[PDB]
Amino acid sequence: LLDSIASNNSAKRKDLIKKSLLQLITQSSALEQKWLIRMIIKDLKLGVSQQTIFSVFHNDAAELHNVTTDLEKVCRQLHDPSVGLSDISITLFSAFKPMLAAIADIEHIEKDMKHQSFYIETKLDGERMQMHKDGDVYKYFSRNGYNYTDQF
DNA sequence: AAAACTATGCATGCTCTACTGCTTCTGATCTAGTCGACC
Repeated sequence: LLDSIASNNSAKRKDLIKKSLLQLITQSSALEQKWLIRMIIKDLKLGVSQQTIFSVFHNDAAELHNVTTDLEKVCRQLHDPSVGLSDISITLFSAFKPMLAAIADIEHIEKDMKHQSFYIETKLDGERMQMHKDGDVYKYFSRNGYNYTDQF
């Protein structure tokens, strides 16, 4: 039902969205409808961190989610708790969580660089993107893993 | 010369086809607000 509603919103159709929501309402209880509303809004407020959920799911799941950024692969590969992954590293056509930068104090900057020469670069204002190229197959991914390939 | 039959013009009713006014449906435009994702 959620897939139908999302695709149908993407297709510029509202009568079908109304039908799907009506079916969900008619075939749900008050608590189920409340939870469904929370998932639609994309907030649950469970009080438990996503990192905790991933850790309980498998020993090495946060790293795999960072490298891949797709709940399907993490859920599929990490099924048997005993069986782990030998080596996890960036792979083609799979979004990876970008590496960010933290505030720095000009006074102790040299100390933060272990008293060694460093690189100074200009700050760029705009979107953060990553490009995957294999032959003439191109994929573009945004900061959080959304696919912007259609635009570019 | 008188009576009977028939012709034609007009009255009456009915039915059918333009034209004007009122009400309601549809389309096009504008204005206001909502949702996505990022920073």
